[PDB]
Amino acid sequence: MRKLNPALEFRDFIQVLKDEDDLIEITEEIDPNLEVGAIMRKAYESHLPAPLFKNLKGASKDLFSILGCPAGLRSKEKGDHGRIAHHLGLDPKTTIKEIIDYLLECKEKEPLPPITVPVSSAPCKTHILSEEKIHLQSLPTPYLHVSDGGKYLQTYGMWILQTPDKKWTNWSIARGMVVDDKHITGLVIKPQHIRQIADSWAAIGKANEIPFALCFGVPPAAILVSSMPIPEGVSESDYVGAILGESVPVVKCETNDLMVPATSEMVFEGTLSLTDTHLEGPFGEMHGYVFKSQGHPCPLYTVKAMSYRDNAILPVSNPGLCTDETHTLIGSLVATEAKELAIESGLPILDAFMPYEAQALWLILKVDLKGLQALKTTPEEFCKKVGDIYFRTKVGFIVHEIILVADDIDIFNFKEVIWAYVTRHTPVADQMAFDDVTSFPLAPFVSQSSRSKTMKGGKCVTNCIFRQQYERSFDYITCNFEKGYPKGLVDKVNENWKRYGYK
Amino acid sequence: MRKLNPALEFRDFIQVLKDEDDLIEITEEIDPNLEVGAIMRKAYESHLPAPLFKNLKGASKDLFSILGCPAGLRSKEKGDHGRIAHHLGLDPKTTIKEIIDYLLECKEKEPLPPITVPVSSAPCKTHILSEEKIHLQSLPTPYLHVSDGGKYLQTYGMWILQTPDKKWTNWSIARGMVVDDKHITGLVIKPQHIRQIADSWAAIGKANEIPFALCFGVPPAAILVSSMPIPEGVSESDYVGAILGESVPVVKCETNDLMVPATSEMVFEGTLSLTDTHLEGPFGEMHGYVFKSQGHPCPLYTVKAMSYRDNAILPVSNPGLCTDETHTLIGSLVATEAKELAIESGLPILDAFMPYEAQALWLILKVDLKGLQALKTTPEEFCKKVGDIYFRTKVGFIVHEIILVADDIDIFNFKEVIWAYVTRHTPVADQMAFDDVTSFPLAPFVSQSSRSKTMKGGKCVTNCIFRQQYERSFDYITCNFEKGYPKGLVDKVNENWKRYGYK
Ligand SMILES: Cc1cc2c3c(c1C)C(C)(C)CC=[N+]3c1c([nH]c(=O)[nH]c1=O)N2C[C@H](O)[C@H](O)[C@H](O)COP(=O)(O)O
Ligand SMILES: Cc1cc2c3c(c1C)C(C)(C)CC=[N+]3c1c([nH]c(=O)[nH]c1=O)N2C[C@H](O)[C@H](O)[C@H](O)COP(=O)(O)O
Ligand SMILES: [K+]
Ligand SMILES: [K+]
Ligand SMILES: [Mn+2]
Ligand SMILES: [Mn+2]
Ligand code: NA
Repeated sequence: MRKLNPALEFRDFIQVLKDEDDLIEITEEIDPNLEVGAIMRKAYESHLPAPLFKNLKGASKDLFSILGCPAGLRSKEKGDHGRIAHHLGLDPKTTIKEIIDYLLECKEKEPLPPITVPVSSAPCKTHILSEEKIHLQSLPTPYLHVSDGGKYLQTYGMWILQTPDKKWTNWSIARGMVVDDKHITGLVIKPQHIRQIADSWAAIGKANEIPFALCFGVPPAAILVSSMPIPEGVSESDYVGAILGESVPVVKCETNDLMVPATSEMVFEGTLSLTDTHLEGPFGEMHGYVFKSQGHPCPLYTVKAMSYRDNAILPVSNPGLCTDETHTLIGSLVATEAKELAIESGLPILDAFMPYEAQALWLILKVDLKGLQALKTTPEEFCKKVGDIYFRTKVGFIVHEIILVADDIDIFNFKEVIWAYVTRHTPVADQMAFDDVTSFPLAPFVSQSSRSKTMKGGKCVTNCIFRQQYERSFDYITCNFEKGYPKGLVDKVNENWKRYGYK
Repeated sequence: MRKLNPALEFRDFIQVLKDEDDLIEITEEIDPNLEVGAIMRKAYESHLPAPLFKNLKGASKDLFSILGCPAGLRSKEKGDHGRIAHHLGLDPKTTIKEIIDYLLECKEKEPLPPITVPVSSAPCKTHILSEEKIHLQSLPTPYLHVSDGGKYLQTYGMWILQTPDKKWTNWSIARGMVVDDKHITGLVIKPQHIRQIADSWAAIGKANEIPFALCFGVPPAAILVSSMPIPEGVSESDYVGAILGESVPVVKCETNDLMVPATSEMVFEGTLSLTDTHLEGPFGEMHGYVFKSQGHPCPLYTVKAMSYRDNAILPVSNPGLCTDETHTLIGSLVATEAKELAIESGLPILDAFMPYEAQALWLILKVDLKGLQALKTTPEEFCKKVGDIYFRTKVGFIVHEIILVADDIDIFNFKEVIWAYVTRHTPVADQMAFDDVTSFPLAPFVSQSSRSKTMKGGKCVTNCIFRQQYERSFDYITCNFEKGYPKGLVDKVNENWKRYGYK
């Protein structure tokens, strides 16, 4: 077999999953109406191999197969974050701390802007359709959850928009559903960059004609950074090229001057209008609910051209209860930038993480106790400082509870996080509300309350640092096997386990 | 061999665990100093078979073996709460919901007070020691955690105290450690009945000579109800009799008038003094810590006699992180009595449970939404009503957060509980503090703060019921595989999973 580069090539990613027995190619006929979404949910929820649906009801031979669960978790024996590690070309047993640390290190690597390659060398240009051949209702788009407001074609593709001055090209994921044979509608919301750039076009009188492209099965490294809140004005493509160690190969669109990854599976191109809008949603989302008939108008994308590979594959994420891409990518990549913001702001933080079990609503910060002790501060002052740093920034938007814990907690292990949460904070008394800050509108306790109208508040910083830990060493014993007993005893016990009679 | 009655006979319980491959007889030499405790924590934390240590360093042929983890959890195939079910003589696969409901059904049965049996055939009277033969320091008492203040002999035996008027005889578990060759010390705290009854002796001038017995390896149903907060004035023995369907067989102590279970493994008898105290603790406890050198003066029990079976077994609980007897018994028996209290107080609660992952600090109340809606109430009023019922009485003593959820949550499954907790309450805004109620002194966020000195407040009711659920039907889709899709699709996917290629 060829040397695989799963960060760079979506098809190498799929092959490396097959080589690790972490991909099931499903060749019986599967219906895109619900059945694909249900198979995906069963696979996410038991951390099972990713389904590749090779035979969808209503598909043509090229349009399309579906790869579900591209950044779902899997069994610990093969690297439970191996699919995420493969998006970055890392070893599959890389830990989540190492994945986050690698993305931070890559911010100081030289950015490598995309390289234009010839069309004859771009698989995405194998088949090219002009406007009259666009028939979006022909595609076997999945209907992913009961009560969704449409069929969501765009759950794990990349939108490409560029500012009118051409200085900033943004790549990002935002959901999109098929409206009719020529149009898609989807979320284009503050504070996201896709709406900052669409607003720039509106500012020069072009709100109804914003060029875009939509790319599926892009280089896995590019879809991952599409989900990451890197700074405004920074083009994702150049940080993707630093992660890959090589410029992303790109080719020009048929109908506009945007550049798309040459190895994309499918590319749609057209114009977005902020003034022609359409009912969108609802859509089963990252906090685990579909709230019925709770759709709202969103901008319309008019598809004017398409190109695709032979035997094209649509990757799909089907959000809901933990754990799927809206936890493993959205939450971990907020945590990556929250670590970067701690570093920029000089907070004494070792690591940050958004536990999957808290549906990407909790951000845990592991605090360096000696650095905290150097501040000679109190919990009330520190909680305020921390909430003021995060809750009025775009990185903090999705977060509703920031939990502060000492450096003896492995924040990437929810068993330690829930222990430290329940045992180390006094309910209410150790929580600081932040009432003026922008609420995240998708949190269900916001959207199903009168807060949905004010859109402020409902966030807190919770102190799970004991008062003594703000001042000095505080040595207690953690009553479990691995931490509670001396290493020589732990090892003796583990060595004799079988001899005792354990089977 | 014999028909086995594990609720009535401690040795039948051990037998029924051996029959279910849930008990490992360790014949090699094990040191009661740490080694026992570490083996036990390994077993609890992976839900492994209980260890029976038949050869402790320092033991005599009779005093003693140790049975660890008598109500730990085990594999789901065997019934994961089967050890708890065998305490009550139920089928091993009975769920914890069914266990709780069975205990509530037993409240309606005829109580059956204990019956005296002949000494001549009571195994607990096989060996009898007079005062001068009592040498507690010669027993192979375990030293269970690093930095415990002593060796804890009493972690899973029953203290027996009776009121001076003889109307009420209480059976309960409270920790106790060896002080010297004749004395034990341990927790005797308000509001527990051991302290209530001791206080009644002090009120008549007998604070320093309160008779007691301490019994190990009692009928398993008796040790379970000893950990249950049944009402004051009710003698546990009479409810144990209702659960067993027969009176508990008892014999009188050598040195006082209390009655002990005839099939006890070991019995210690003597006098308790409230006003002669000794340093007791620290002890690794139910919330997962040993706080070093944080011992405190507790009463002293003087042992004056002791009786025991041939080849006696000491059952031992070694608390810490989830999950051990301090979560499976203390929490679930609080929940049992909390469900009883909701029935008596007219609250619309279907079930109550204290999740093990929350270290028996959280009580979840599953609220029947038709019943709530018939109250025509608001969250603020209902949370006040609920907190006032529970946190102002003994059954709420250990509980620091009561979480209200609707009847779509399976409160016995922490994956559903954590999802409802994070997505359905607004942090701080949907939490009602109770500042004036008694705090649980063992909660670490109480003990390691200045609340240790006031022992008030730090409790909360958290409302995780959506505002529309107080009013009317609110139908939303839960985005997981079993709840999110029509039953017929769930079943088809499960039927086809192997054929798809899932291995
Ligand atoms: C991984 C992922 C990220 C989604 C996402 C999904 C996935 C699978 C869906 C499609 C399955 C559910 C919907 N998502 C949306 C979303 N951001 C947003 O504005 N609208 C969304 O509809 N996000 C997050 C978004 O991609 C990030 O917030 C990026 O930081 C946005 O890029 P930007 O910083 O350049 O604006
Ligand atoms: C199962 C169990 C229950 C313990 C317990 C333990 C276990 C294994 C230990 C020994 C391992 C840790 C310590 N425990 C204590 C305890 N209650 C108490 O007052 N002091 C304690 O030291 N409890 C709980 C106590 O038994 C219950 O609250 C009973 O309701 C008290 O009975 P009562 O209602 O008759 O007062
Ligand atoms: K992005
Ligand atoms: K009791
Ligand atoms: Mn961006
Ligand atoms: Mn009692
Ligand atoms: Na083809």
